[PDB]
Amino acid sequence: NTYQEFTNIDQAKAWGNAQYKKYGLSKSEKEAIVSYTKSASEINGKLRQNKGVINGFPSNLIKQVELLDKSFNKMKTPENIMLFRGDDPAYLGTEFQNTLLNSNGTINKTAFEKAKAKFLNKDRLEYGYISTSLMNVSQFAGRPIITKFKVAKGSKAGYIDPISAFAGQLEMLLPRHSTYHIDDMRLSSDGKQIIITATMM
Repeated sequence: NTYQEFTNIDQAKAWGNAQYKKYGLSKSEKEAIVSYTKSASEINGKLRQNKGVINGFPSNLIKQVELLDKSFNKMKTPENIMLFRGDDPAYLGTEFQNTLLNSNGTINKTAFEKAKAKFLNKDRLEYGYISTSLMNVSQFAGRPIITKFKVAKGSKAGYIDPISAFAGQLEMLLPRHSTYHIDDMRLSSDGKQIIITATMM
């Protein structure tokens, strides 16, 4: 199957804005999504720390998590689509935090091989929500790891950009507790990034 890759910002914004108009998110769901864009590091951190169990969270955060989860009943992609994410070295593991990059900002080729052994052709489970973009935006251009997610028609996926507190990210949110499979891992032309291709489940 083939996955729509947006190659133009205006095309992407237009498609996304059209999807957002159809969602019919409630007042509470919108409020929860706005807050997510302000506090995503905290929310996703707590979900990872607790392996998806929200029972011990403060009551306002439980409600927020439930409203985000519920939002995806209304937010599905109408087609196969490619989504993009940038990540820092710790995404690969604690062992990559101060080893993935040499002093030139170029990927250490030995660390790259270890990352390939750890992850290539394997599934990964993410306890947090996954913030992505419809394109490889300049925002995460400093980042050493770029992942391209292949997300199938009908999958839970929401263009939340219109109500995000921040600009320029063409942001598509994926639900928490998602699994994806790493199909391909390779160094970029200039050796400064690892490009990962993954299929969302």
